Amino acid sequence: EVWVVGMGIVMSLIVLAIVFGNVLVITAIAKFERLQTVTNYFITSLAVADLVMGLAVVPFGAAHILTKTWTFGNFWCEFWTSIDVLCVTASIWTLVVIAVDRYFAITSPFKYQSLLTKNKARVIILMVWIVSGLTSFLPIQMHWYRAHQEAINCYAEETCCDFFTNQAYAIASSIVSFYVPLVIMVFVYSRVFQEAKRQLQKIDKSEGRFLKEHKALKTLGIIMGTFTLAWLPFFIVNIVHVIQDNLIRKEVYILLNWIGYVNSGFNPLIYSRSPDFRIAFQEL
Amino acid sequence: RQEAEQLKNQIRDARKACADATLSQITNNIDPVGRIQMRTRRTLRGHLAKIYAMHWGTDSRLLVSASQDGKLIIWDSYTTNKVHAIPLRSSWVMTCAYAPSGNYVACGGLDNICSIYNLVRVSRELAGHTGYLSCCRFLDDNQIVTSSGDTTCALWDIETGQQTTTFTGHTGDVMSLSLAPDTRLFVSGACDASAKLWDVREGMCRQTFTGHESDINAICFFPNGNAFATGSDDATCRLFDLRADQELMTYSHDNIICGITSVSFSKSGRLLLAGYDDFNCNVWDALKADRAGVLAGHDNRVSCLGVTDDGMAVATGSWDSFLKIWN
Amino acid sequence: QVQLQESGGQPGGSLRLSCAASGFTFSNYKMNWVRQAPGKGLEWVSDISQSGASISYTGSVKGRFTISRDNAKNTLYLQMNSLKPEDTAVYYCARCPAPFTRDCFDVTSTTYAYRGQGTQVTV
Amino acid sequence: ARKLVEQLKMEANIDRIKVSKAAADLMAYCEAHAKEDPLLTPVPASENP
Amino acid sequence: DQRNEEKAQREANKKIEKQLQKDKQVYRATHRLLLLGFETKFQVDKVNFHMFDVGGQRDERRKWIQCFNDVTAIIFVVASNRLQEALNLFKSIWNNRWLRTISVILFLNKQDLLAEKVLEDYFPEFARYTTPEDAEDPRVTRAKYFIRDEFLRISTASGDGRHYCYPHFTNIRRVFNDCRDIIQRMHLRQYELL
Ligand SMILES: CC(C)NC[C@H](O)c1ccc(O)c(O)c1
Repeated sequence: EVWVVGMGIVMSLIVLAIVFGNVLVITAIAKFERLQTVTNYFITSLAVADLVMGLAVVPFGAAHILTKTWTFGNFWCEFWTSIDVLCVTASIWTLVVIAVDRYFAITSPFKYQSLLTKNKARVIILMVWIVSGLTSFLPIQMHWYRAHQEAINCYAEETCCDFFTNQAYAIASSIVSFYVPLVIMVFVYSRVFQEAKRQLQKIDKSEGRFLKEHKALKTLGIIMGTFTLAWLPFFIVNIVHVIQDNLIRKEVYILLNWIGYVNSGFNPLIYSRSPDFRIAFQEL
Repeated sequence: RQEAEQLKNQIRDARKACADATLSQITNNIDPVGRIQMRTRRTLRGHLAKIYAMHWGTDSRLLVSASQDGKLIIWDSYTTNKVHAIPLRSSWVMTCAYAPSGNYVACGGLDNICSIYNLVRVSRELAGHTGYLSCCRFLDDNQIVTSSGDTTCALWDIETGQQTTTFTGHTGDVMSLSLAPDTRLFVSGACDASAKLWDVREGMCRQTFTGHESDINAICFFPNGNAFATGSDDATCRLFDLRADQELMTYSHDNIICGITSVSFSKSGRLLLAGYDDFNCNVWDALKADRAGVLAGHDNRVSCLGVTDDGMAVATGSWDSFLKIWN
Repeated sequence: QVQLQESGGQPGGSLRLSCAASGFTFSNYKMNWVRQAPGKGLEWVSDISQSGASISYTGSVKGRFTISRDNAKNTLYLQMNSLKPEDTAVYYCARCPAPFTRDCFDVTSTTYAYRGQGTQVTV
Repeated sequence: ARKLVEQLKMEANIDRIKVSKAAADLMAYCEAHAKEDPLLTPVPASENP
Repeated sequence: DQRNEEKAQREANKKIEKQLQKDKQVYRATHRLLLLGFETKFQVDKVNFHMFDVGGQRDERRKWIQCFNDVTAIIFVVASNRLQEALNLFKSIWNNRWLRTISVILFLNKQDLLAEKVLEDYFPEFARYTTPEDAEDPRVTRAKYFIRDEFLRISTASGDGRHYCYPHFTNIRRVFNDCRDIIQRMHLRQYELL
């Protein structure tokens, strides 16, 4: 009554917080032609994999919890579930390939400007958007996940559009989704922060007489710490709901997986910290 | 010593005696042409480093660009393609040149040597200077009026490699020059705040104009043959004469601080372009300093500029490897 | 044109050197004195910023002299308090070749000539 | 020094015309050729490559 | 005709842009230097150093020194009142407008020349000098570490995180281990990480 009436604006703020902030990464990269370096094509895949979510997942995810009935019917909930995995397995894997782009620039500094060009920056976004499609359109459309107590009572009958994974789809895809991006993006930010606390120890040997390390641990907490907080419990529940049932609670798979849909709301505020973006935004 | 301190006062009395009026007072005339603007009709993205100088061709199509990456790309302002791409011996070039017959391109910079190409291979390496070169122009297909930084404008002959006339004596580094439409006399701005017009026939100075406070970067010439404008490092573009020997106007605003980098006139002489250093290039009207367009664009510099032989479309260079064509 | 005239003139006395600046604006030029003892090349002596802030010196003429530009009469003054017998030099008033900058390449040889001689100071 | 003193005499034996007549030719050139100024006069789109 | 003329240049437009992109992977892997006070090319563990020089140009450097604003490191070789006329050079390279984001490397000269002539200060703040440590004699390390302190006295007043001075005391491995530090500290200041 009034509880769903308050959610009708706050959950409809998330759809407007995306498209008012993730068009300033589309209409300020394909226009100015100065910041169109090789390392701003990866971020373009962070506002195209973002706009799939904010225009085809996040608004349609509001009507599933407002009217409590999927109006689109079947042959769309096998696709809206298949377009939601594609907008999550690519919005996380791109955060890896931005970080491995950073780790190779610092921990191999002579062989980055001459061995990574714009002719192989559409190969390493194609190879990411084909891995994020391999776990979104191949199993969730050929029905490799349909496994059964209530997984055959509503998943194929009528107007029960939800997520009922099998005993191996929520384990062998939730490793490629999150826990492989948490071995790569922890090994990257422990061989990059080991450098950023070495140059701050070699500057202050020949200069430091004419802690200040809260510059390094501020942009390693709004980059590494906002990603293992908004998408960590939402991909620790998905492995529990299949392996056990003691954490069902009816609103810790919906209102706790929704905190991952606001991780994409801050990605145009975090990876736009280059000074070329800060000047290009005031003209719009 | 003191015997030459009174001969200069005979000139300053005579050059002020001929000052009857000003251009700013006798131009109570028709109104300025309002705010004009030009959009980038092309973009010649081929280079790898900063474009230090270009030169629009005499064919009104085939411009030649010269960048610090070692490339000398003979472009095409019609189909955007590249007719040639000539490599260089030394990586730096500071000027390029285009023959009026369209069959020669000269280019050479900080390596003290004016090389001669024929549109791919070298033809004659006219060495002999002891400084960097700054501007090269063609008179005919066997004679060039080169500048230098060794206080000496020269005049080589491509046949047998000899210096015919050394226009010596400027007490400072010489910068970009120009050429008259009659092709018998040429000015030379330099790093002494003195645009000194020479004479190709005799081989010495004919006048000496001083109206600047800092060193002179680049210079142009009027499209009839009785004037020339000059831009310097103090955000000013003074317009001198040749029959009155005094500057007439000073094109300067209050807010501009950055120094001029290249100057070239239009076909009718009414519009004096000026490539500034604060990432844009203004369009000064030559009869009243109206500044009739900001003409934005590039994001590193405006390093050189050039207008066609028919006055169709200018080509402002840059320092981020992008030429742009403005019509 | 750019006329830089100079004026002014027993070890241990005092001396005051005055100049002029006719032709350019004086409010935005980083003027500095440069002296040369005969037999040797040019050295550095002093400096004056665009308002009177960064009054630098050289090594040996540190603390003794005192220099301040006027910026109202197109003049700078080099008050030479407690002179030395190692100051037998001609004092050229140099100039900063660009308005609104913080760099100066005005130390080197004879590549500038359109300037007054500068008075000879001997001890 | 000894060569600059002879050089200004070669610049002093030259006549000159006053500014009101020497700038009256630049006004006559910036006005008569206004019909052939493709940057000052906007050419039609049928001939503007 | 109007069908072979477009193919007359498109066979040359696409035989050149397939050559420049095979030369772009050579210019991007050549590291330009400048031995400020004739080119040379050396390599150290498969990276190309395009070390320039200025030896023939005259002693008035304000228009061929803004032609070196894409160079990654200006090797400012200096000697140990010759210092004061060679410090306003370094004072002007730092505060310049186009050489602003160019991290200078500084090579002080042969240390035995400062060790033979001490067994002459030309500065007022040399007597009251508290010497640092980690040198070898205290009568020599009090003198060698003064111009190494004086040159760094300007380098921190306008450092701004972009360009630092990297002083040595004399060899290509000592520039290779410092030109790597320029590339790492350039990529770190844009990440808002340094
Ligand atoms: C509940 C549906 C609409 N979303 C599932 C969740 O967004 C998800 C994302 C990535 C996965 O690998 C996954 O198994 C599940």
